[PDB]
Amino acid sequence: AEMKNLKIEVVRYNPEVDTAPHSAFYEVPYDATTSLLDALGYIKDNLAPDLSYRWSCRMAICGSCGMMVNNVPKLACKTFLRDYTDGMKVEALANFPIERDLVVDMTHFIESLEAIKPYIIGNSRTADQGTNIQTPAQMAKYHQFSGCINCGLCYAACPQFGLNPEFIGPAAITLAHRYNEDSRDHGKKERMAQLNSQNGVWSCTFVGYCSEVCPKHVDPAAAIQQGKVESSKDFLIATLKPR
Amino acid sequence: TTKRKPYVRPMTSTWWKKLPFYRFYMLREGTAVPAVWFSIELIFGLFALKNGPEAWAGFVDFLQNPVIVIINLITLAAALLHTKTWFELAPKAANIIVKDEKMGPEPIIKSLWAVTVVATIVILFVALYW
Amino acid sequence: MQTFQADLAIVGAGGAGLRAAIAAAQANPNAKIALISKVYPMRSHTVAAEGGSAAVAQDHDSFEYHFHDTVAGGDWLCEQDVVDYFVHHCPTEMTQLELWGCPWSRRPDGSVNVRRFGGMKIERTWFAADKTGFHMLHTLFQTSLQFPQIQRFDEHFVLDILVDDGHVRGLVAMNMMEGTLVQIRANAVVMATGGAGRVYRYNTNGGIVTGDGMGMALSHGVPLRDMEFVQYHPTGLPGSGILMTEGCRGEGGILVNKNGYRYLQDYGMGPETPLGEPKNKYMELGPRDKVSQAFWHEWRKGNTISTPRGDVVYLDLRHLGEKKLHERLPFICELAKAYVGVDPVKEPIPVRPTAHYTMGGIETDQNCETRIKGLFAVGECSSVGLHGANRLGSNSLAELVVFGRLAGEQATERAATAGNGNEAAIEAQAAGVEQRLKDLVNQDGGENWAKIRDEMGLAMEEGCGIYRTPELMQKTIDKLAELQERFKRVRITDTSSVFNTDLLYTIELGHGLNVAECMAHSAMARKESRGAHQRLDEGCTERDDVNFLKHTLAFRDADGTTRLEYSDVKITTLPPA
Amino acid sequence: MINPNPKRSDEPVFWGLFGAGGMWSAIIAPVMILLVGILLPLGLFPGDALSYERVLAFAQSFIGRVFLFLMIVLPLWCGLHRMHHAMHDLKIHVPAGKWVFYGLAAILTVVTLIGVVTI
Ligand SMILES: *Cc1cc2c(cc1C)nc1c(=O)[nH]c(=O)nc-1n2C[C@H](O)[C@H](O)[C@H](O)COP(=O)(O)OP(=O)(O)OC[C@H]1O[C@@H](n2cnc3c(N)ncnc32)[C@H](O)[C@@H]1O
Ligand SMILES: CCCCCCCCCCCCOCCOCCOCCOCCOCCOCCOCCOCCO
Ligand SMILES: C[C@H](c1ccc(Cl)cc1)c1cc([N+](=O)[O-])cc([N+](=O)[O-])c1O
Ligand SMILES: O=C([O-])CC(=O)C(=O)O
Ligand code: SF4
Ligand code: F3S
Ligand code: FES
Repeated sequence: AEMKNLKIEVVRYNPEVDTAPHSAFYEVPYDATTSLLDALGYIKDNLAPDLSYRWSCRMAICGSCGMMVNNVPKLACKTFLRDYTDGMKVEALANFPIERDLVVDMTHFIESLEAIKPYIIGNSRTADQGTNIQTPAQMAKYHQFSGCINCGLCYAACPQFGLNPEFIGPAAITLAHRYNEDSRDHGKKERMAQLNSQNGVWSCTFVGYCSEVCPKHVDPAAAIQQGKVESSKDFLIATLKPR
Repeated sequence: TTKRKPYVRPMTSTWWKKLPFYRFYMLREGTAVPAVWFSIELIFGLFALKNGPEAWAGFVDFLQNPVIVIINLITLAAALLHTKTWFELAPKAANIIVKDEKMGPEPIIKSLWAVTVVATIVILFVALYW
Repeated sequence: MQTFQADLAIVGAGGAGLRAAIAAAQANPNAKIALISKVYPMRSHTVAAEGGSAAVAQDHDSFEYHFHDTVAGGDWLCEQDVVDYFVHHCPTEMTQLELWGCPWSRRPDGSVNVRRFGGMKIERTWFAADKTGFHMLHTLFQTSLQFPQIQRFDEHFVLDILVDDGHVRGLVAMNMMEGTLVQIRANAVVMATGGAGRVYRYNTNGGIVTGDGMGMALSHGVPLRDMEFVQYHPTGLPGSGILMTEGCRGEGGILVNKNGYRYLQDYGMGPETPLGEPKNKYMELGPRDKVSQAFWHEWRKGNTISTPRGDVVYLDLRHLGEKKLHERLPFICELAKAYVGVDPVKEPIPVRPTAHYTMGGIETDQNCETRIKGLFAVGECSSVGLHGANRLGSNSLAELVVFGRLAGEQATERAATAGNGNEAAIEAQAAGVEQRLKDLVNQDGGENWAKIRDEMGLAMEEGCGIYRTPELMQKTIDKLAELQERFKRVRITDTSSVFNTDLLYTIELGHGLNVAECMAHSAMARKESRGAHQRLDEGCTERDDVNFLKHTLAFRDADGTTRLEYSDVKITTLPPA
Repeated sequence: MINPNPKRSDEPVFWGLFGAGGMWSAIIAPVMILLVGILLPLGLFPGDALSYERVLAFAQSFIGRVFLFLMIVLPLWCGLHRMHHAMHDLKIHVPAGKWVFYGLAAILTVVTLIGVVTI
């Protein structure tokens, strides 16, 4: 048969030649099944081999795909040309330093994620005693918030992060909230410091866009707000603890 | 030395002017203005109330402007927009489990609106029927 | 090249890599572990697992049952002493992950729940909804953040290991962002790089499962064992090859042809079971291989449905129901909707067999150590001798944490009693790695790496598939040889330094070609039919425990030739009758 | 990288107020603007319901005093809090912003307090 073509605008950037990013255009064949990631592969294979980008799973579960499509943070592998017949412009995940083409520095994210101690803390139970007992009712408390694939789209969505790069971020906080709410963890105090910072939950003005773009419907926004409440409880307790 | 030159896009004061989602956010926060303006107005009235019927009639005259009547209509609009959006967001602060499922927001959103309704009625009654 | 001192260097942050790193930091609190990976740990392929991880749990079960299930499913090519250690250490590692936070689904009484996979009589697969891999890889990764001993080298592409006088002395990697080479020194290196599914045109794997780890051990005289056994999953989406978990069937999903006929009843998997109650061992829940082969037979008869993306059969799930679907198959549903535009509540999902798991891998003893002293391998890149000729469902993830821990401890000891080596030699090795890299960089010839990639995949698919003939397997071996010659005529037009993927993909491609040849030759020589390896030619269509109850060992000499050797299978309490 | 022992924030105090404030103005603010800003100046009310004498009668009552206070103040604490942050969102530099906005709030609060302990 005869496949249609879509003129895709990709914002390229080479730190060894370019002073600043600059658009490039590629004609790419496509059908009702063609995804952005598929497109990027085609370009690299036949049009411009120096096009660099991150990917792996191809099924929106690993989280390396993150990038901007018509100013909306999306996962390339869950973005389909069929929906951009009137134009498509691809740029590197917003609110992150562009390293090269579609690759950005995810360092802050990682450090942020690390800073909240995302791991069970303080439970002495050992393998030989069996596993903890946790009911569905208890798991429901954090379940949703455990589905973060660390894609970072929320950070490209949050305007507060773009204004305050020191903000630990939506994901980070949700991860933290995820452990705080796990009836098996006993290290909430080890995390509060960070959540209580001005660069913690309090840097969030509930713009709510993060939850809007989360490809895994984690609703980080809901986690932060809930965090604010816990942070506030913490503040009171601390004010009355002249001990 | 590194051959890496990390390009950092700048963030203008007009960032929210881009995407509708941001514009609506701004609008939502914009409600703060008419809200304080109304509080101020309430203070004018409060003190005119104290400076006798002479003054109170001057306050009522002000409210009859009708440019102030337009501003106050805008104020009511803004106020509702606030109630509407407030109710949507408030529930995201509670983490309630109903039988193994994290419920909300619908149930909460419904209650708040219910309470507003009864309140709007009870105040209108009180303020007018007696 | 800058250098880093470490007690042990772990290549690979997948399920296995991470478990190893943690076992090593808990063993020697003062250790300096260099955990390396070409992608941030959470992007490893373990994140994609959806079925589960096996571990005897129920009161009416026994490590013997799990033991027998493993050996039988492996068609007796399992190192029976290994399997025994395995089943005995599963319960511990799953429970331990539970302690580290992993949210396994629960029974109403708060105990963890288990379901059936791999055809096991007694259900013993622990699960996290149908996101099990995600929940393990992340639990592991995050758990590993509390150990300061573990110093990560995120997005670092290991180029080669350093060997001298039969002992490993570190490795050379490339800082992906910087484009600079680095030298990590260690007296124990653990390879946990995963399988090589990506040598197939259609597969369930992530773009990073290229078999780099295997390719490197091949370059150092270490052999890849049983590489002919490539496990295909009966239900994958056309084109993408994305996996539709066995779960769709365990919940009553059915497979039908263009006539709406549940064809599996005509291939010995009858009688048909009612839409309501699906039964293990029968119809859509029959022996993996038979279900995959049924497709092929249906295809010959002309009963498959032709689609733009290829011939398929239909995975019908409608009769499952909203609640059940969304309570046990939320992921599968979203995938289906997004890549094939199909609601598993309204329509049937188009599917077909897909290249999935790599049984073969770097040869290791019962402690995951290879022929090179100090060099270990664990995970899908290895071959502890646990899976035989066919891996058992939900046994791979279990393997990651059972043998990842082992590997970690053993490597720790192995580096503490390692003593020193010839510095000028070790350093000369690094110079070599660098020089070789330059050679590849300066290579010219106008051949596009990607077209070689495509051809390789097409070859593995045609010649080493579900059913093999000496005529086509040979055709594939002849192709791979050809593609090797072409590889030397490839030009890497991107000479940049910051995150140059053109170069990295090309290297990866090299490893695949090497690993693909091991697989093809391994299969062509195995003149029998065992587990995943099925041949149609006369005198080979059956299992031969007289002449082939042995492992295939594939070595690659410096002349580029792939030579085979065979070793015996350790039997203990279950002889092959 | 990221500071290991960051200074705790004091936001939970203004956020706490703004909270109660937003909620009060969400439930009672619409009806009040109706009465005062529309019904009253348009006579749209029965008899002498909103007449000087009646309003004063109310405003001077205990409950009326408490209600007028909260109805003026709570919204302030919410609104000013928001304008404060709006300054940042808009990238408008405001010296001693905190003192400005929360100060104004406190001042007006006091002013209001005096007004209801009655002129
Ligand atoms: C593909 C797949 C496999 C799978 C599954 C579902 C899918 C879609 N579901 C399973 C299930 O439900 N139950 C189960 O028992 N097994 C299941 N599998 C198989 C199993 O998950 C895999 O075999 C296993 O996850 C493999 O894990 P492993 O630890 O061996 O490693 P990895 O996750 O594949 O990651 C490899 C790491 O090594 C690094 N790497 C690779 N090359 C390099 C180089 N050259 N330099 C530096 N680092 C390297 C990768 O970055 C990665 O971290
Ligand atoms: C009558 C007008 C009074 C003004 C009231 C304004 C109060 C608003 C308080 C806002 C305080 C903001 O803190 C600003 C400093 O920047 C640092 C931020 O990190 C937090 C530091 O801790 C805060 C220190 O401010 C403490 C406020 O103490 C209350 C003021 O008492 C004033 C009494 O005036 C009466 C004397 O004539
Ligand atoms: C979630 C939190 C909140 C506050 C007050 C109450 Cl009474 C209930 C919830 C909250 C809500 C909103 N909101 O617009 O609905 C905004 C912010 N904020 O910081 O901007 C915020 O922190
Ligand atoms: O794919 C599945 O859901 C189960 C299986 O065979 C594997 O363990 O990989
Ligand atoms: S919260 Fe959602 S956007 Fe944010 S990283 Fe996690 S998965 Fe991605
Ligand atoms: S967009 Fe940013 S402001 Fe809060 S709601 Fe999400 S973290
Ligand atoms: S490739 Fe995994 S998120 Fe797209």
